[PDB]
Amino acid sequence: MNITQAAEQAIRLWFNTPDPMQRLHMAKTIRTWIRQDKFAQVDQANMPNCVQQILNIIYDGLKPQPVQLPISYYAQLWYNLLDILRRFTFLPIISPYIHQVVQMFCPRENGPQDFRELICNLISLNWQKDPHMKHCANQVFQIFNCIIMGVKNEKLRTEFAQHLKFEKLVGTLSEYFNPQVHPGMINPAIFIIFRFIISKDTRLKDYFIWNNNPHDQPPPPTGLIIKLNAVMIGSYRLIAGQNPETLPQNPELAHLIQVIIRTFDLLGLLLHDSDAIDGFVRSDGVGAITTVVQYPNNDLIRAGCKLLLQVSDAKALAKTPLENILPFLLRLIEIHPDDEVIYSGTGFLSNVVAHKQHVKDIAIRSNAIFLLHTIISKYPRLDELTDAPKRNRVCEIICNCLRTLNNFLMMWIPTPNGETKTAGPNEKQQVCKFIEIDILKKLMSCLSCEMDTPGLLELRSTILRSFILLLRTPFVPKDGVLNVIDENRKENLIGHICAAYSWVFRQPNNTRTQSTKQQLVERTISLLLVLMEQCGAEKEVAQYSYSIDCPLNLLNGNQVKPTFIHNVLVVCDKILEHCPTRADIWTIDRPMLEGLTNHRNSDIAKAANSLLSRFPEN
Amino acid sequence: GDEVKVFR
Repeated sequence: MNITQAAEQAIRLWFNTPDPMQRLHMAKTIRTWIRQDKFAQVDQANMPNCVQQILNIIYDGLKPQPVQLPISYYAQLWYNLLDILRRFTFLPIISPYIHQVVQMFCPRENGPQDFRELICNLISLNWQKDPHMKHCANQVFQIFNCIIMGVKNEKLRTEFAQHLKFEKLVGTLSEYFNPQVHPGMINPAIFIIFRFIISKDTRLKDYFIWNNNPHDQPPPPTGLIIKLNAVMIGSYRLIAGQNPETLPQNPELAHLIQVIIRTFDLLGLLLHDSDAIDGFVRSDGVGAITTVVQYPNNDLIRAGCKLLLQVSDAKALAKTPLENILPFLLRLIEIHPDDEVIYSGTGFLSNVVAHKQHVKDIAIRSNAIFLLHTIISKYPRLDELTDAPKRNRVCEIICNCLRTLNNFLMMWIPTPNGETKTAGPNEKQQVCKFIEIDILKKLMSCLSCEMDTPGLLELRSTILRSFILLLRTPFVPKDGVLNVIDENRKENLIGHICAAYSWVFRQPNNTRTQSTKQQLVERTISLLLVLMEQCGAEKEVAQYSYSIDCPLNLLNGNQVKPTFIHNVLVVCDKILEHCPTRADIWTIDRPMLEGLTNHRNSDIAKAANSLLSRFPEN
Repeated sequence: GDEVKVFR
């Protein structure tokens, strides 16, 4: 008897041969046949039921047999059947029939006799300490990995995902995240599966996090926030003293690092909204991340900082002790040579200081403002960066730094409300660095460089804001500012403001960017005003604004914002006081301006008729 | 008001 004939006897006889020892022999036989022949002699049109026959035997073999048998026996039988099953999930010749594999997972009884429950039972954690069964477990993890990484058809993916969502399986997987389990026990496939069932299932995320408890309570110890945190930390504890130079020859260290990285990735997926990230922060997540990223490994650091970025807008960060975390993170941003880390860190900094005075104070005492100056200064002009991905990154980085700056400068600008804070000499020297000529040149060149970068619009809007706030800051010397001329365009700040303003009108019309374009326009008008007043340069601003067409035409739409209208009226009037002939050259909607003379607001009305008297009688 | 950016 050859293998082909022996395998076919085995297949034909399986269901009427209940004897355990013969069943084992038959399984080896079928496996051997498959390993060797690879279905090549089987007619293509018969393949569907050839596969079904085998699948039906795999399933039957995994069922308990009433005769009591040693674990050694079952591990050997199942190892053979699971190895066949594994092969079905990667073998090219079987790939068109893979939906039959997936269909096996579909529940028929909704109980322990179902294929999915037998399978999921084989990856039970307590099997991992059994000498024979651990090998069956490892094989089932490979089967999950192969199907999840393998199947391309999206409807099939969706089906398989649904089959996996049952309490027994999520329970089983979660037991690997229990505090008492050594993290070396954690098969990476456990992450693949969690990622897979969680994907696009908002409520599954909430089931894992909250376990049906109130979103304002401390996240439950039965849920993933507490569990994933203890796994992060448990792994950190074991790698902490380990020299990273051993990595290439230290598989245990490699495995734990990878466990930490996939835990960061999984938490990233779980924390979908505000309630989740606030839960994470109340469970000391931010402290946990910052502790773990002390380990010198860049993938690990990149992944930790990515998650920090994601949770940075949490209101709970107003209650977290930041006296140690924040200086550590500033130090990291200062020395870490890779832009992704700088991007994440500065992004985090901008959100964490927002609306939180005591946090601003911590940052200032650790020289946060000085550091912003250093980060912006280290990069070339945006026009000197060739690769689009990297140019956009630098752009988002500078944008982060200036947004952080702007959250600081609020403190010190006179608010009628009565909270006029006084800057100390420490704050003063840090802030005043931002009017040094080198950074002014770089900032004005971002404003006017001529490239296709998605972040550019938001950057130019943020820069205008920075200048607005700097120039309204009492201790900032303003006398040198309009004397700074760039090497490239031979223009001063006014010329650069005017270039950004022109640029924005040539940009594509797109409801995504409309809001930001409007804010850039407003900030332009508002910055020209500030420059006029604060640098005593009313003449200079007006005559250096010949590049700008009649600002009054900005009001031709349904512009309802009262401060914008007033600004537009006032700037126009001040331009015509010094460049009288522009009144005859501009083309205005005169009846609209007359309308504004009788406006509810008295400031607007006063500006309107003052501006009206400038024009010909026509 | 201070400015907050959502990175999600």
